[PDB]
Amino acid sequence: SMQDPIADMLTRIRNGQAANKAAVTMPSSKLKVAIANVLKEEGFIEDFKVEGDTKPELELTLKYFQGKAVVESIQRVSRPGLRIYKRKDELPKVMAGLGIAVVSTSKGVMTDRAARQAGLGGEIICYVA
Amino acid sequence: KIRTLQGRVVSDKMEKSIVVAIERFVKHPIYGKFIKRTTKLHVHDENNECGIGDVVEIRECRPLSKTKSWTLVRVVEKAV
Amino acid sequence: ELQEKLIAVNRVSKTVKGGRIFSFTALTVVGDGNGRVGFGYGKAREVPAAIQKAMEKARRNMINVALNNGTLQHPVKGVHTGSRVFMQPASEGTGIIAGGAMRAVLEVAGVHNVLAKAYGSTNPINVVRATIDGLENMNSPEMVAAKRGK
Amino acid sequence: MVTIRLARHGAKKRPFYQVVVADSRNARNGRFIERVGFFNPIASEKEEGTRLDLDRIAHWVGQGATISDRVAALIKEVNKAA
Amino acid sequence: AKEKDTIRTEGVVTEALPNATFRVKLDSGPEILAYISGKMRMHYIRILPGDRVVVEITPYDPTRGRIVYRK
Amino acid sequence: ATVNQLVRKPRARKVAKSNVPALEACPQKRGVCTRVYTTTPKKPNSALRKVCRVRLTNGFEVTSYIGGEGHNLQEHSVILIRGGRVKDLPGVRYHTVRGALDCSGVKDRKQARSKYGVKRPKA
Amino acid sequence: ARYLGPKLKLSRREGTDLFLKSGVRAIDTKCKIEQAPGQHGARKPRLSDYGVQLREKQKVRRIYGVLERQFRNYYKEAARLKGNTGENLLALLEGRLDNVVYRMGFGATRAEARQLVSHKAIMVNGRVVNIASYQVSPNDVVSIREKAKKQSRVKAALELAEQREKPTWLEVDAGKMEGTFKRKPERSDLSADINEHLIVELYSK
RNA sequence: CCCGCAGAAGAAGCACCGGCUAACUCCGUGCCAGCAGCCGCGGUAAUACGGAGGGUGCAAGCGUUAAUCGGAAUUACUGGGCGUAAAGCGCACGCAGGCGGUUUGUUAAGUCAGAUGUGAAAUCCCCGGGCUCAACCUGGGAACUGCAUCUGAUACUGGCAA
RNA sequence: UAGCUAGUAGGUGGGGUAACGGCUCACCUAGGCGACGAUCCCUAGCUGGUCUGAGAGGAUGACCAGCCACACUGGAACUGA
Repeated sequence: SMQDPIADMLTRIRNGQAANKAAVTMPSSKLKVAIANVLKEEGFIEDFKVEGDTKPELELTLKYFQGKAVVESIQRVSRPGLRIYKRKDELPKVMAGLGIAVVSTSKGVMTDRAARQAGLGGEIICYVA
Repeated sequence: KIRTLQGRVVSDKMEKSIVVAIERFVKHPIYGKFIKRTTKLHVHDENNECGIGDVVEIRECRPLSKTKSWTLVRVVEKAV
Repeated sequence: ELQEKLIAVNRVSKTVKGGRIFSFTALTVVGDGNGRVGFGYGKAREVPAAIQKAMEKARRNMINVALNNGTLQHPVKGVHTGSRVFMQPASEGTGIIAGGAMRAVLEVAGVHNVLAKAYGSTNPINVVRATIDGLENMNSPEMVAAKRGK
Repeated sequence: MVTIRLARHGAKKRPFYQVVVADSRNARNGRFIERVGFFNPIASEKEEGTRLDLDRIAHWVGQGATISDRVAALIKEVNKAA
Repeated sequence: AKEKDTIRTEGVVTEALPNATFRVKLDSGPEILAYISGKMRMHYIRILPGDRVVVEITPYDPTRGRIVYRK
Repeated sequence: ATVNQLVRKPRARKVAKSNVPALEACPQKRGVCTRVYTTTPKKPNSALRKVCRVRLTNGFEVTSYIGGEGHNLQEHSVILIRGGRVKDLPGVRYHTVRGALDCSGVKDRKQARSKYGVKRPKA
Repeated sequence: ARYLGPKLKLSRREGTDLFLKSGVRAIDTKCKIEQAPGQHGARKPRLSDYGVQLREKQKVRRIYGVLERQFRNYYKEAARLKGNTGENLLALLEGRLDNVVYRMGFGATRAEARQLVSHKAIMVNGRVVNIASYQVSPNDVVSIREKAKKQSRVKAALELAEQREKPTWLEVDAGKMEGTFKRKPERSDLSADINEHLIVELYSK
């Protein structure tokens, strides 16, 4: 059995962008939507959508710059077997600010840029290149 | 206010004597894993009324005999 | 005109029925000091012929690389074969601190300060192209602005 | 017992004293409670060179500390005003 | 630079060991271990016991000869 | 390797043994010696090269190269013994210091007198 | 301390003049530039990438007349300071006392300038200063004292001093044997001979 | 510490120069003598040995040796591998241990925020000051990546309930 | 080096110490510690630090300063804050 659906969601993104597909599906949850909202805020994905009731199903519309994918890469930085926490001072920056991280703070799911402006830290999830 | 800890018995019982294993969480500094540390303490009690496997609040006191320098205060849901 | 130079020359034998016979393999890098980086790997029966044939091939195979002040836009990694090349921009002052083979390919692009180090294999032929792949993928604020947001 | 006294950390043939609160048993260079000033006898033409926080020294005198004869002289030198 | 204090004298080859090493009995001296010289190896020449060869000996170690001259 | 495994059993550095049993954080040692041979090298080279069996003062018997052109050394003689392998010979990891204790310097040597133990020519 | 050897050999080895002699005349005949010193210097060098770095270290060091250990101390100070290290290097070298005496033109040569500061002719802000390596400040007057005033040594120097192009960071004065150091050199003020990233690069490995 | 006197007078050596690695020819010896950190040189024209001339590096030091770290991502947390190169137990079930779908409530342990106490001084670091300058000495600040207690936040993980 | 512990583990009472205490005694109960490495062996004074390293780390604890231990070998007490 799979042990992280979040790294699964990131894997479905980089496989979809590489294969040049439009719609990518997975079973929905709150943090999956909240991460996809950060992706649409920064601009990487086109749109999120959810459809269902007994099993809600998140449908992520991917995005293409040209024939080239918008997302360069995406990696799971904190992982189930090894948890990484970043304090307010220690908040990292992805590729000299050109990328973003995803960070779960006390005040919710932010970027590293938004968490520096908010003035608090927490568990970093992934580096969006 | 006093400082205090919470642990669980998981131990045999003797005359006015109970041991309390206190589990805690520490980040392991070389590899960054969060690892469960076990702090076992001998404890003084109110006429050994506690069970086994339940969760007990605990606090420091004078030595009452070898290593028995803690005393219990309150118990959540005694025995099972 | 553009800046041209050579990295190294290496002798190679075919080895045939009548005995050994020795070719010469050169490796060359060119650049305009404003990106426009290009390289050429050539070979010949004698040495002064080999570097000319390499520099001829160096004119085409020419790639455009982002540059600001005297350095790279952001930290970049690149790999080719066994050779792993890391680098960071290290803005203002500083000078160039960089590996063998790497230093020639790095300089002709037009950086004047930069940090770089070769992991893995340091064989010149695979240290080259690992570099060009790292320089080619490199982004800019303009490039990200084109595909998303501000 | 506590004593206010001059300890020498400066270079050879150029003493730079550190006036300091310490117990009497401990060696001159040794263990101490707190620093309170400095005294440069070699000095230079600059204004700074004798310094002592009087709120600290009057506190330690209030706790009963006694004063070494040089520090006693330097206190009655600097006073409120010299 | 080299000094000419090494001594050359004859002997009969008693027995061939491994490694192109030979047990040579001198005329005056004892039986000494002698290795073949470079020149014989260079011109692909091999030798055999019972034959009488010139054998260079050093004063430093008198147990090690050197087979200088041909069969 | 897996991170739980590295918590369980950590990484372990190599022992990093020295080339010289003379050791003891010492650059120089002393010995009384016995025998001076002139042994052949390995077959890619040829020569007869001057080698000595040094009994060290710490009780170790070792073998040692004699550099320079000839020497006075024989029998019971006290020499100084520094490190350094000679790979062309078998197992020699040491060198005798010329111009020290009982050892002669190299007479009529003119260059590189830091080695070979030779005070400067004056005329 | 000091090089002490033949001056022209260093200029001939480096292949560009280092101004070490150069009093009465900038003579071509003596120098024999780009022919190299010694027997086999006639041949083309075909120099290495390590060697062009090592040559440039010697080229800069031989101008100011420094030794490697003292020169290393300037590199360590120039490195810890904010901004470009090569520029902060050349600033500390130009900030030497024996160098300012050459710039003001009180001495004919850098060796004669070091001789005059060693021989206690030179005073800075009314202190006498023995040490050649001494670091001059902004706002520093400098002057010759009475014993060394109006000798054949200074008098011949002040004549040949007029030929020079004249520094931009100091006031020359010198109508009464003094000078004033106004402000720091910067990269534009100082010469274009030095390759500044290159000399710094060699210490990196 | 300062002044005076005399006169270039009293004061430069050491390693290295085949490639790596900055810096070359001749003579002697002839796989001998010997050099060699590594790959290697020398068997009659040795840029590698010995000597001389020339050259290069560094300086009252220079070189060798021993000792430690670096280069070494060559024990790889950051930062490595395991088809054929060293490397997946012969295979399976399983306790201790690691990790865990999805929804809500709650707790605030982990975690994150703030404050206080403490983190000796010397050191290290920065800005200044004083010894002819520097080394050295020294003023103040920052640093001391830490830990404990208290007050907050509740996204995430853990505890607890459905 | 995988089992090790009888004052060993706990209680009551007596004695003892400046004072808590199996500290030391009598009696009673049968526990204690143990793979988050007990016990045993080898080796080692520890730390603020030094040295190296881009950092993480590694090696190391001379000098300076804090603390402990030892004073020919082995054992004990007196005097005294």
